[PDB]
Amino acid sequence: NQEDSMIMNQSSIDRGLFRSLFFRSYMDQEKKYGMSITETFEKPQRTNTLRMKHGTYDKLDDDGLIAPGVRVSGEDVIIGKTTPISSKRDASTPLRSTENGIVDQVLVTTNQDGLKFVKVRVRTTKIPQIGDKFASRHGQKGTIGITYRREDMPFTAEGIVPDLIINPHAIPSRMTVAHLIEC
Amino acid sequence: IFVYQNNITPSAMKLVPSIPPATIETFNEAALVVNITHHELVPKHIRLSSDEKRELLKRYRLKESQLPRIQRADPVALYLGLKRGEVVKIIRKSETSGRYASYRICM
Amino acid sequence: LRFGEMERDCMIAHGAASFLKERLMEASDAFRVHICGICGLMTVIAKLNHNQFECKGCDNKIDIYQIHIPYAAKLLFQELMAMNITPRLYTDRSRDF
Amino acid sequence: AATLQLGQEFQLKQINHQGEEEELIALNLSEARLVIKEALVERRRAFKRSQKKTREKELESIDVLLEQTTGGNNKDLKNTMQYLTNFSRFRDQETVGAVIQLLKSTGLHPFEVAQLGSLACDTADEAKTLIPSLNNKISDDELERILKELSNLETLY
Amino acid sequence: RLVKALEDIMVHYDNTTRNSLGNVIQFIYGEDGMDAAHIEKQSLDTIGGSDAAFEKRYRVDLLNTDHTLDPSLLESGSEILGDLKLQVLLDEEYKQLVKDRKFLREVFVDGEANWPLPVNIRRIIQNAQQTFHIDHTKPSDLTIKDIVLGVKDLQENLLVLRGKNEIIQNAQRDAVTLFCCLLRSRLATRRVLQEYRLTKQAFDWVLSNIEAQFLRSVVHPGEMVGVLAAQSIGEPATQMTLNTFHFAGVASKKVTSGVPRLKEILNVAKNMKTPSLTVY
Amino acid sequence: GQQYSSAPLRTVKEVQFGLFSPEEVRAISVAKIRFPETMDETQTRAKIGGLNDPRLGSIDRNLKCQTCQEGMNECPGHFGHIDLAKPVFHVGFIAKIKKVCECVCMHCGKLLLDEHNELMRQALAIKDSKKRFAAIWTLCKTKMVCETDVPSLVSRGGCGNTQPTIRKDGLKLVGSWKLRVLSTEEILNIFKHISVKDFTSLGFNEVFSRPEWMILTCLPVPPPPVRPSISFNESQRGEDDLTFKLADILKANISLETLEHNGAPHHAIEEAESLLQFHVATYMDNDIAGQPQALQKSGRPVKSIRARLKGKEGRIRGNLMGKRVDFSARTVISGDPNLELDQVGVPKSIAKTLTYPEVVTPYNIDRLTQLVRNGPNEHPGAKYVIRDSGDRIDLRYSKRAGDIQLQYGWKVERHIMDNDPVLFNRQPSLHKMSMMAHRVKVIPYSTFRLNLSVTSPYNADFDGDEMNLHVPQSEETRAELSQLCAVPLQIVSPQSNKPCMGIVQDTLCGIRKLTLRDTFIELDQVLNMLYWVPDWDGVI
Amino acid sequence: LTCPECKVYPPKIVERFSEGDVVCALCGLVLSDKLVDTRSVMDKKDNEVQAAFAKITMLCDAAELPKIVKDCAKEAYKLCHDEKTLKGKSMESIMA
Amino acid sequence: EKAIPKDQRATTPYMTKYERARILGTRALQISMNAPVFVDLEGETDPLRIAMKELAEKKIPLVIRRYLPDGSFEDWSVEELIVDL
Amino acid sequence: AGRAALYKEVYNVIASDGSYVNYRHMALLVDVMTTQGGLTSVTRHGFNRSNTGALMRCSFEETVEILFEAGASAELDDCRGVSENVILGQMAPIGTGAFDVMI
Amino acid sequence: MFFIKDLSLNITLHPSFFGPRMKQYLKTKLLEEVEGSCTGKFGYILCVLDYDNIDIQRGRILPTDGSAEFNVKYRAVVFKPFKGEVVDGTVVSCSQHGFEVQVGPMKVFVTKHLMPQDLTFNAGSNPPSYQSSEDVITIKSRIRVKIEGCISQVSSIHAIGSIKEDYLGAI
RNA sequence: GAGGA
Ligand SMILES: [Mg+2]
Ligand SMILES: [Zn+2]
Ligand SMILES: [Zn+2]
Ligand SMILES: [Zn+2]
Repeated sequence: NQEDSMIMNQSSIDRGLFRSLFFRSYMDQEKKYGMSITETFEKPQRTNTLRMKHGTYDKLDDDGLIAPGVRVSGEDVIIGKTTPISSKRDASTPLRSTENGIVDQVLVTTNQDGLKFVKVRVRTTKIPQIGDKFASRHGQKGTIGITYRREDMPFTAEGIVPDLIINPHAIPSRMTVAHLIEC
Repeated sequence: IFVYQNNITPSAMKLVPSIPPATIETFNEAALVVNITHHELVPKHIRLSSDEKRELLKRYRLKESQLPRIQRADPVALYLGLKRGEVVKIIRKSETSGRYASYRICM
Repeated sequence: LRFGEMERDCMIAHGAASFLKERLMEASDAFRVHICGICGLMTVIAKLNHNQFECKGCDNKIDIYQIHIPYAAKLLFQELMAMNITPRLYTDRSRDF
Repeated sequence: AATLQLGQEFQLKQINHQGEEEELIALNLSEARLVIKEALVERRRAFKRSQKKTREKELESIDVLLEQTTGGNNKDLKNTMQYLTNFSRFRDQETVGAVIQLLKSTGLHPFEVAQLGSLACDTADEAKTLIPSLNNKISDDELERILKELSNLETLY
Repeated sequence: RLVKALEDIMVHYDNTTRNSLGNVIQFIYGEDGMDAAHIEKQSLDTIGGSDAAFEKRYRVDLLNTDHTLDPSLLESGSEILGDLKLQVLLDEEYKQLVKDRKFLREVFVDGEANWPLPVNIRRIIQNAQQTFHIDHTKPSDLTIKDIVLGVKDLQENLLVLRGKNEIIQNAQRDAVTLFCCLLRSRLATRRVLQEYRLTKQAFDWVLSNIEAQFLRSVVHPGEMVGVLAAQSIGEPATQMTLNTFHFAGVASKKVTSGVPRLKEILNVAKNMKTPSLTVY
Repeated sequence: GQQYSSAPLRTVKEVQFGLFSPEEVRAISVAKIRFPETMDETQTRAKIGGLNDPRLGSIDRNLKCQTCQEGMNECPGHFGHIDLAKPVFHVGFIAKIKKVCECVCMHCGKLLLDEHNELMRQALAIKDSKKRFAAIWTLCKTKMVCETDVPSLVSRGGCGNTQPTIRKDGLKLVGSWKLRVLSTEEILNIFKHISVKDFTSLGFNEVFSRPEWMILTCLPVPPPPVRPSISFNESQRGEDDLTFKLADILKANISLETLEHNGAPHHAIEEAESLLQFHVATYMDNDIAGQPQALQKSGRPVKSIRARLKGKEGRIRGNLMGKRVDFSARTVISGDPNLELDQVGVPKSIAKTLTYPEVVTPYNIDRLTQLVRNGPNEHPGAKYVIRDSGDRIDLRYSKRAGDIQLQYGWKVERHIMDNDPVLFNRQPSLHKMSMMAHRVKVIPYSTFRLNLSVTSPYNADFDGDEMNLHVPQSEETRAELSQLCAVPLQIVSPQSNKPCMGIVQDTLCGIRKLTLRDTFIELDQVLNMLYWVPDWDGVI
Repeated sequence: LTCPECKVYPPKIVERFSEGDVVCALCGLVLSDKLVDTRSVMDKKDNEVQAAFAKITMLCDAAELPKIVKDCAKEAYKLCHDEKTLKGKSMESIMA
Repeated sequence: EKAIPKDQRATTPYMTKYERARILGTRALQISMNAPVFVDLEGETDPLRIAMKELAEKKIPLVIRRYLPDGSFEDWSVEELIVDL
Repeated sequence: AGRAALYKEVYNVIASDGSYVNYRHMALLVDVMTTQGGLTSVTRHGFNRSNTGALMRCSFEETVEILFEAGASAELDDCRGVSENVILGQMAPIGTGAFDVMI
Repeated sequence: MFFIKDLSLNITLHPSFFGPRMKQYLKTKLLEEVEGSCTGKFGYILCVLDYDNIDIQRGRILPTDGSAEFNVKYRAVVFKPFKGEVVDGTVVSCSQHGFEVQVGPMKVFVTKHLMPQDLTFNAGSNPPSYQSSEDVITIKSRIRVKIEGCISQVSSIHAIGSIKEDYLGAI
């Protein structure tokens, strides 16, 4: 835990410490342009579609949408939008290859101008990990850097055990007395 | 060696290159009131003869253009009176070796 | 990620020439292009798989080379040509004297 | 073209691999087959050395033998050998050596001396129609002189 | 900027530093041929101190009583007293040392005895001592000639350049001058016998090692000292966090320093902020 | 990979620069561009034999690039050319044009000041073609007449004649005698009659840079790859900025030809001429001072060529002196006191991605077979088999994944494994020390973890810093690393000839306390401490 | 674009764009190696077209019409833009 | 012209770290390419390890060439080079 | 004397903060600044308009104009410097890349 | 036309062949790829003389690929066409607009416009030959061929022969 | 925009 930060109690994390929710919204709409070029929402197939995203179209329904509450991941398509060639090629919207989560709420509406258009929100829980960054209220940026189970942490006679150990070398150089005083 | 105390009629300056092969050099008297070469910062410069120059150029396998240079107008160049092309050897006290010798060609 | 120029210098000060070259070519954008031995430009019309090369403009068909360069370099040269400067590339020390 | 207009690779100064100037060397159908087989002799000579530790038939029957000696895929070399035998008309190398000594006496550029040996004609005019190089460099009478001397040596083997 | 300027200055196999066009920048890298990683401060023990102290430390006299060394430390200590074939040698090398004293005192004007140098003698000394657990009661098995000639031959063997012509030879001589001064200071006969008291065999080990390490410490041709120097100058400049000038304490010297002054230097600027002119 | 070629493979050793003969340009081009219609032959979004590949570079994943056809991805793109109605300046050189014209007869074209003048006699002898030209122009900047004949009086072909005081406006040169705008074509001819010698005697070169080449008459058209067409929507493809600029130059040139053969209202001609000149100018440089900027239908000016190269992410500094490379990764770092000084804890998932190509020898063939058995997921596995002739095989799609048998000389792209050297830097990098080599230790938990003493060289702290890691791809690359750039080699820095690493905060603080005189250690703890030393001989 | 090894006339291939390759999903051979990502007035007879465009645009503004309607009308005008069956018609009738 | 006689080689008898590095690199590269090996491996498998061994007993017969600034050169071969390092 | 003073100045600057840099580095820098016989700055219009390689000079500053002067003077750049070899992506004659074993 | 020539070749030797007997494979490849090959610069390289004394001086290891690069100088004999030259020959196959005369190692074609008018083409004949007022010129016929054009393409030389002139057609 | 450091 030296050279800043620090050790965080693993068990205490399990209790729920510093957990958080993450919501991300994907937007998409029908064709912007093209009198006949008219992008449509639906579940594509091999109907000379020739631009399958190689992800996984199985999730969504016929309207090219995933019902909220479905778990997604990887690059599963969430919006099935296809474009005429004027057979029709795929212009879907997979979610970010890195992340995964639950479709939280899917909103369908028409644009200002009358274009049907869709917003999707994905929910995800983020638990503190080895590298995530934390900070006191003064200046001490810091990231985790190992987690110990409860017993391994030092414990005082009353049985209390810290959930965060920061190295003393932080203090004198910076002179954040207020940190100590607040504690 | 011409020592003038105030200045030269630049017309007279025109007559400096009058008479090859010999050469004439001018010095304002003021510039001679103190010998620069005695200064701490000026290392011993030694003009070296032509055969020496060939020897050098050969040992290091140089062409003339690859030497470090020195302006013909440079004060110690004048003090020695070099000619465009003479190579001077510079001996300086070096804190890493004590003695270090370097050469500059008189551009 | 970017192998910035200051990285280039560090890798030089180590003297690791081979690694530097590897980074700058095989890691990113090695490109092979043919070259007129006369005109010194990239104009060779390498009808490859027929071994027909024919830098016309010099009308050469025999004295021709292939080299390997960063694609971005080839691009740079084409841009120089488009700006009317010719960067002739000669594969031997021009010592005719 | 055929008027003594040859490229850099075929200038007079044919620098040998020892790095010095030398005269351009060309070969007609008076030395080609008689040097190729000779070189093949050396080839087979080493071929069996390091292994230890009319003219028509003499052409092809030994062509197959050196095809064994060589890599054998050079059957186009065999085509050249055939072309030689069909149109190379000297033997007993001293024959052509006297010929070449005479042509050295001719003061002719080696291209022209090869032109003479390669071609088998009758008059100076036939040569001038085939060799615009050889029209006036010597007296046309001397052309016919040496053409007739060749015809004296022009014996099929 | 610095990097760009010195981008391509390499040490070539003649141990001379040239840019890309081959122009010579220094005739030997850093005027010594020595690689930077193999330096360390060492002290020259002749330059400093009183004259009498110096003499007492180094003087040895086989004929007079005063600086005569006690025979005990030397196996042959008895009969040596009064000899000449060796007394001459002692005189010679002592003259050598005094010449060095004068020389250094004119090189380093103040008398700064410590200077980064190649091979650390002192460590080699003590390594020898331990490696032979030199008991400080037995007379030494050495003699004088072995000592002095050993050091001389050693000096012969500290090659930096390997030419065969007096230009190169003078270059070598100069390149290794200062280090040899150190050497002679440190291995002076009196000092060896008195303090270091090595055996003969220890002594030879020492010599071998010194030569070996010296040769080990010479810059390697092909080394990109240009970029090296560029960085080694720039990086500390970045480490000047308090950069501009701290002469609030003395306005008598509100004289530029740090990054502004450096930047002023590099672009040679005719208008210094504070052109000063000290006079003695 | 790229096909075989029989051409010799070489390495450039000299770059000869120089300007472009319009004759050469024509000799080079493979098509004359005529219509700024880009590709749609009014329909059918194939492409016109007009601009944009009248066979000068395949764009749509079909070979057919003018009988070379090369596929894409192999064609260098072959140039094309455009003929200018009226010659124009070349923005870059305008100042040099003015400087030159101030030094030559406006009719005879001979140098104004020449030669027996002694200052001239000096300037001729001086080298530094730049400085020589500087001296000459310094001289003839004042000359005004064409100096019929010379003093002892001597005679030279001076067609004595007063020559104006040139001066620059916009993209034009004005010149007063004792007034008129100096046209292009005049100056063109003037140059054409300079000499074969004197322009050299003022800097130029005979074979590569004759001054008249400083004004363009024919124009080269960089092939598509220099200006590729982004298809940022899927029915239409936004054309490259330069292509618009080219359309504009072509439009104006067409117009000028029209205005010439179809009757010449004598001074709309200039109105179009200056237009064309301006177009070319801003095309090669959109940042001419004291000018409009050629905007493009959006307010954003046009990205001229010159700005494609201007420093700091031009071509040079951004794509050549440094680029973005494969086989690398980047993450947050985290200290760790159980890592050997030179180790680095690359997290497992990364190592599942970076690869290193081994070569199948008898020494490893079994082991490599095991790896390729493992496929690309379970960690100590591989991702690609490169049979000879360079035909990679992805393992994710070989149903016979374990089946194939490696042939000596094939390559396997194994995952990273332990002790493979990798490089490690933390930008900004002001040090050879900032990049060093390390042995890999593969661990869970996505950060990079690394020993603690190594922080000072990298000048990093684990307050969220990140560092990149580079994987050498070949034998001598990694040999180079482990023999030159490995950490322990760097302990002593040449910068100050003192070690650049050392013991740091927690350990540094403790080791003092431990080593105080008051400290004493009971038995059991002593035993444990001993056992912690890996090299402890086993003696108490 | 075909697999030399597997050789099925309709080639079942996959594009591993993340690796930037194209693969014979049958045999696993890679086909193409570097995948170029792409994801981010009188001389032209469009003089009358642009006059129509400008008038159409100002009319669309006045009507508050959607950009899609504006584009559809512009496209329809471009589709006719000239005809004997048009034959003039005041250039405002066609706009409307 | 252009080489140099074997005597009057004035460069250093030792081997520079860059030489050692490139040598090992090259030799390892070759070994990986099933080049012959001139020493008895003792289960050595890592080509760099092997090359280090070969070099250790001076069995690497290798080609590149030194270079004075002018353009001349000397040729040493790993036998004659003292591998102090 | 100019060179010696220059070194003194630089050294003063650097040792001012108290940090120390080995001698040879400062010496080398100073010497580069004084080969041409005069104090050549390290700015673009200083060293960078020496006569070194065109490309090498073009990568520092004023890229395109450098290229223009070069293409006019028909300048010959010989790809011996580092930066050129970088641009060509060839092994620079550096460190690992400059030397000898031959067979 | 035949010439004795001294040629230089650069041969790449893959590392596996680095035995004590490298020169074996070296000379081997030299013969395997030089004798009987076509160059746009020297013509078909017929045979190599002095198989023993070949300058094989010194290898270079390419910085990667570890394969040694050898610069072999060797002396051999080549056959080179030239424009306007007069040769013998024999046809191989027929063409509707001329016939291809095999001039030894190479085949020289003579085109329809390249022949005298009286030399007409008979397609019915087997093999379809070319019939003059005095000569019926067939596959095995001996034609005095004059070399009009030559293609200098690397690895492939093509020659244009014509019998329109005198002393041509049958030899 | 963002922006960490
Ligand atoms: Mg930080
Ligand atoms: Zn060309
Ligand atoms: Zn005039
Ligand atoms: Zn397949």
